[PDB]
Amino acid sequence: EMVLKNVTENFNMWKNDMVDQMHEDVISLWDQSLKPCVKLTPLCCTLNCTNATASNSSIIEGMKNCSFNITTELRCKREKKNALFYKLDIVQLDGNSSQYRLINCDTSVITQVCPKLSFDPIPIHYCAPAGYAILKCNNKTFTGTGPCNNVSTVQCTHGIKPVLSTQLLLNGSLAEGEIIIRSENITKNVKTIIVHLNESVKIECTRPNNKTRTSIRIGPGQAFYATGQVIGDIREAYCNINESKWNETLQRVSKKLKEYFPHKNITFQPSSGGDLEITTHSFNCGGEFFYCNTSSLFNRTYMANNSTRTITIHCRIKQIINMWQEVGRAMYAPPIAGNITCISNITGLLLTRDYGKNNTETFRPGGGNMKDNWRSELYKYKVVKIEPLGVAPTRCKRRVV
Amino acid sequence: ATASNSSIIEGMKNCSFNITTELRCKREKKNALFYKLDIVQLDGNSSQYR
Amino acid sequence: ECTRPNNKTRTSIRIGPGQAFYATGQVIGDIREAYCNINESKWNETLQRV
Amino acid sequence: EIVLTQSPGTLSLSPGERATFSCRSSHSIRSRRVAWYQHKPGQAPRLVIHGVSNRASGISDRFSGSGSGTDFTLTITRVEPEDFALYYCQVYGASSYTFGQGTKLERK
Amino acid sequence: EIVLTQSPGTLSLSPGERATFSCRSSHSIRSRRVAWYQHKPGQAPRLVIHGVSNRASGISDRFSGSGSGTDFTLTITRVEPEDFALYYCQVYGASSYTFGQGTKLERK
Amino acid sequence: QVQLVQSGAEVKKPGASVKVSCQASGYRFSNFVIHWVRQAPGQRFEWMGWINPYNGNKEFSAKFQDRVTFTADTSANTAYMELRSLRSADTAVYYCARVGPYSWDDSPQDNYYMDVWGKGTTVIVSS
Amino acid sequence: QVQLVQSGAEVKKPGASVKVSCQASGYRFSNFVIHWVRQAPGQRFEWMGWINPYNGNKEFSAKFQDRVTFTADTSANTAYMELRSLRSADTAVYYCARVGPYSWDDSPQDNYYMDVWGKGTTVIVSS
Amino acid sequence: QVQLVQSGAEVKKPGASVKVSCQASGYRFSNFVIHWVRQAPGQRFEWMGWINPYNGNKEFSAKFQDRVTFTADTSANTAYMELRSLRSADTAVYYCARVGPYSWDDSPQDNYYMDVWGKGTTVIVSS
Repeated sequence: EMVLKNVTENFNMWKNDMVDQMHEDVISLWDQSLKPCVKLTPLCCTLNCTNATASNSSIIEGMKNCSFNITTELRCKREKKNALFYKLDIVQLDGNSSQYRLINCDTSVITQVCPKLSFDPIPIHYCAPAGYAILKCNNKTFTGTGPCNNVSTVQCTHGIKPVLSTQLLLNGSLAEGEIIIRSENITKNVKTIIVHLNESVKIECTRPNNKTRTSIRIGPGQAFYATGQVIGDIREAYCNINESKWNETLQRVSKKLKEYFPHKNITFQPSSGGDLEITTHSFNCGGEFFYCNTSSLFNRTYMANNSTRTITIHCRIKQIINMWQEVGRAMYAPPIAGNITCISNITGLLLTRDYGKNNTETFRPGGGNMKDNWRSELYKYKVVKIEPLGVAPTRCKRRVV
Repeated sequence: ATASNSSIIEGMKNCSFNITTELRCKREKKNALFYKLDIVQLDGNSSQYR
Repeated sequence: ECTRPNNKTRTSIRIGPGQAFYATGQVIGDIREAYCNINESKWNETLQRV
Repeated sequence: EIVLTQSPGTLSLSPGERATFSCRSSHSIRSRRVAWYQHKPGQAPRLVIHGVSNRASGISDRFSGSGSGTDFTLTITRVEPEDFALYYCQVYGASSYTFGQGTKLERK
Repeated sequence: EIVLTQSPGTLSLSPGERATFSCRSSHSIRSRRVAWYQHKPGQAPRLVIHGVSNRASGISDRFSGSGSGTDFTLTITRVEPEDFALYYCQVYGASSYTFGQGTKLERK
Repeated sequence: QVQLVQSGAEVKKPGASVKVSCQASGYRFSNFVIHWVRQAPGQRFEWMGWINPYNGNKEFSAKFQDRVTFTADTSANTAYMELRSLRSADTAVYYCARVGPYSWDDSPQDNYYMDVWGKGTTVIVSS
Repeated sequence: QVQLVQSGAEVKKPGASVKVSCQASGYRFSNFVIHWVRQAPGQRFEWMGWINPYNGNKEFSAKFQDRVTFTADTSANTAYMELRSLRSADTAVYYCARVGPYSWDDSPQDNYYMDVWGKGTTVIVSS
Repeated sequence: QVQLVQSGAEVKKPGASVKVSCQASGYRFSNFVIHWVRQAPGQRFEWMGWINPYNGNKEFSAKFQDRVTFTADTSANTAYMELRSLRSADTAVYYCARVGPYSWDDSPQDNYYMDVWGKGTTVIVSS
């Protein structure tokens, strides 16, 4: 880090160029690493199955146990292997009275990550190549666009964590000043609003069911890794948030939001509806990709003019993913043995506002365009080129000979 | 091939073929049509096209 | 100049996952083979010149 | 592809009478992926039931439905003058969309 | 997966007389990859025969085996006191391992 | 309230193409899949396909895939459809539609019933 | 003489893991594939898998693929095994083995009979 | 006129190879596929294969694919063949050939009939 006296500079984090290469690099690494792992195309053929029965239980309604014909060894033996999936990777109709199919496989190739590879994010720094530099805004209340009254430069940005998340910025950074709300500057109605807290609130999560693992061999040197028997007392996954701190958090973000919109009402609301990729708060931890009904956490409504009473949210989990919402491609995630516990720091929200109505705003979560995740943390930075050559007058001169 | 309003067309075969309709299963019949000069034939007790 | 006068409608067959074999379907219109047209007298001068 | 057949083609009722409708299907819909809808000419059509039993938002309690297998039903506890319109059954989802012919509900 | 059954469950013999054991398989072992073994409690178990007829290194000449197809055999020409122990048959090789229930050899 | 507003009525040439738009209000357009549905006079509705404005994923009835194309724009709050190679059978009323919200208790694609429609648009194939 | 020496006896928690070692002598450890074999009280010996220290290739019984893992080290003259998700049925004596030499006249995998064993190790499943 | 001229007669050792050439005239060599045909005394002609000098694509009777090889050169107006691992059954008269010209009405490979041949070459397998 080097701090610069008397420098005023323009940044435009909405148009800043190095988020494009952030997204392009982030997509490519999953693409590059995933390739050698074996594929699930042979299993996509349809299935026959029933209601599952957990140990010492007459029923599990949260489950479906599914029988499938699959090629084994190679092409000249094929067996009626069995496993169980979750309902979200399962659809039913067409063909016959008792048919069942995987959710994405018809439209897209499915791959499971190689089980030894870990999903967990790690800090990555980003450095300019030779002949360039990076600028910051040490300013602690920067809006995001316009000139910046205090600037420093650095070769490499601080470590950033490629956390996959919707509906909540978690395992991220914090603003040093008051809470900052950043939005498109053209019009009152905006594409997305980013609220970035100055104090983190803990989130814990767990999936108490003890999972055990079952394997099926498609390939000649590869294995599909399937989800098998269930063990333990059954519950859904769930997460825990401190209640009173959340009340103060929602009071504070409202208090800042009111400066923009000084009339009396703000209405927060649950998800906008639609498909699951937006309507549930999404993340991953341990080895599986959580989806949470956030609705209970954003039912509050305000008008103008501390380790107890814990709120809990039902949270429900999936194995096949439309990751980065890419056209026609999906990922599969293998199960992990036993229960998994989790902790993380919530840092902000990605919110969206509806078309205005009389004397009432309506704010709810939304957006979820994955570039907003990085735009919420890369707002400080920019990249610029050096031009090392310059010319001037003077009283000097060489000797001619 | 029986073209529209015509009992014949001398330039066209109409061509029926087996194909995997799902990703890797469910063989079924399907039909299209092709130009001759991608098509050949000799064999079988009854004829057979390729 | 050249033209293919017959009207062709398309038919699509799904082999694959996010994929599609593109097939030729029903023929439409008064049927003719494709043909091209050249100026005659200018061509006669062209062959005389070469 | 699944085919549906509705009966009766027309039911004539004055206000205050009970109405019951039926929609057949060529294939057994084990999944309850069913829906019933309403249509008047000159107006955008309107939802009634989805998932066999879950009533649409804002629709009166007079409408209700039931069914299983391949026989699916709709009924009205008492008809009122606004309901005079066409009513339609559907199977939907997973590339299996299809509709019936329709049944006319009209004044006796 | 193959299953093996040994007989007799117990053969009671004093030193000196002759012994014969049999091992019957649920399948037929064309390969001859058959192996018989010995076990005493409190000691590492021990090999006697592999490949139906190839005697193990260093084990006495009294042991000998034969068989083909499904019926596989081990015999002792004259038993001696150290022979009092359990004996098992095995099919092995090419992802097809399975043992027998064991035959007890003990003093009459 | 929820509404979908459509383009004006169309009478177009045989063998030509017809293009239709469907602009929405009352909700976030980028967050609900959209259907397209047609009805000939006195006939059934015939499903055409669906599009997801969030990601642009598509699925058609194979009967129409050679004939129909969709697209949508988040900044316009509008979905577009394209039907090529018109025939006299295409004379019909066309609709655009919306799905209901997915409750976390639901199973996949249970919400794909028609929650809301537009007023429809008349299309006639004539010279 | 040829001998295989094993770890001490184990009593471990239900649901936890048990890890065992098997150190060899009298021969070059890098040059013989190694078995792992279990016997419950009064039951069959049950085969588990094999490992090849010369190239690291492995193969397990599919019954145990999700539960067992092997590894070996040429510098230690020792082979390791690890069994996860321990259940009461695992109460058994465990063994490690060595195959005999391959004569050039032999057919493939004829030698995979156990030539030599260790003294065994007791494993009990208890709190 | 059209003619194909061949190498001299051959008598070659058992187990060795026999190589033959076929030089053409009266037509552009690069614009006609070339065949190879054999006849034993009193027996049928047996197909060997074909070659297209324009590209060098090859197709063999699978009976002979392990035994025969062709090649052609546009600068020599000549086609070569090589038959390896001679046996006594190979004693036969060998021919090269040319196909008829394609015409607009023909389906593919209607013209691969034998339009013109050469005078042939005698090959005998003897010590």
